[PDB]
Amino acid sequence: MFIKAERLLIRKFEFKDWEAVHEYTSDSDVMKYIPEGVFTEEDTRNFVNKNMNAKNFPVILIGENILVGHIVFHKYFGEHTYEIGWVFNPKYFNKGYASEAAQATLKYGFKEMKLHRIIATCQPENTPSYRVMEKIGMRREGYFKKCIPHGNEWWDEYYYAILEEE
Amino acid sequence: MFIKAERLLIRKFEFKDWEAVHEYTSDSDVMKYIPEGVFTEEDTRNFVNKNMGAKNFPVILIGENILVGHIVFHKYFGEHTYEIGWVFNPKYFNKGYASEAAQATLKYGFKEMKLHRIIATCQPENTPSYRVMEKIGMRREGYFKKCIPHGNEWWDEYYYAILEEE
Ligand SMILES: CC(C)(COP(=O)(O)OP(=O)(O)OC[C@H]1O[C@@H](n2cnc3c(N)ncnc32)[C@H](O)[C@@H]1OP(=O)(O)O)[C@@H](O)C(=O)NCCC(=O)NCCS
Repeated sequence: MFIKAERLLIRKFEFKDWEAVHEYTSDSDVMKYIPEGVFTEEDTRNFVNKNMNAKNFPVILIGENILVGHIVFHKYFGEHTYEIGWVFNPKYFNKGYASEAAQATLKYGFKEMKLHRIIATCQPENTPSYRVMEKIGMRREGYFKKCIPHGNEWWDEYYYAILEEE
Repeated sequence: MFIKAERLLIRKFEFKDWEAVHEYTSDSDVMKYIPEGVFTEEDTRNFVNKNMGAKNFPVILIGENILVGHIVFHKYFGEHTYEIGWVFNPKYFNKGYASEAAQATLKYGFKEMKLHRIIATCQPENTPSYRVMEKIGMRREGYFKKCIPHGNEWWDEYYYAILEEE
């Protein structure tokens, strides 16, 4: 997959990417909702290596050629419905890179891959996540209570969707 | 070669081109798949001087008058079969310049030089390179496993070709 957006591009991982990924995958605040939790350096290398059946795609600032996060994008229901997500370096929080990248991924999915539907989920506590989802045109279709086991707790989930027709 | 395309021209090197070439030949991301790896300033000067006679030809943006890369074009098998390649400045990637220049070179080779065949090679990992090959009409004819010695490592190679009839 290769997508060119306005300030950024989305491409497949290269091994050298791991260092920039580790800047945020080692961050307990960034990784708060990821079930695997924070990554060691070895974890981040294995993550990058596994995604070179790729489901995660780095987001690169064009010009500076700096890795600012990654897009999660994979089959969800048949081959017609995919799931999208993202993890970004909090350094760039105010720049709106997530919404740009996510929107460009929706465009690719619908226009180029001819998908029917794309979904995303997040915890109700993850305000920045569902705010991006809303900004790129996704609708909240579900609010599932105590549905996800996370350690010794059950977490809730908002479920968002967007159709190709939208 | 003097070749005019839509947005660019290809000509032979002048010595003062070396500084613009050095901008990318000193870049280790640019020269990752190039056997030499990164050039020193003396390496770039030597390269430009050697190709003033010529197997490498700068690509100049018309109007802006900016050297954005070079085309590799030289005899491969007798005088009837040539090899083509390309090395460009990352500031100008993903605008279609390499493909535009390489398309124009093929046309010159077949129409004006009356060549029979033109080939190109690259590593399978070098996605933009084989995408140029495909875009300009070349066919993948080979996939050679562990054939290229790079240090004490062995790389794979894709082999592409295009014929006069195509
Ligand atoms: C190969 C090179 C000359 C291409 O230059 P360029 O002007 O960006 O090439 P173009 O814009 O004409 O085409 C590049 C194609 O690759 C695609 N591309 C670029 N990066 C990509 C990536 N990481 N993954 C998938 N596709 C990619 C582009 O989308 C484009 O295809 P498209 O037009 O169908 O979308 C340039 O990347 C380069 O100089 N590389 C370093 C030197 C090198 O390795 N030379 C080749 C040795 S064989």
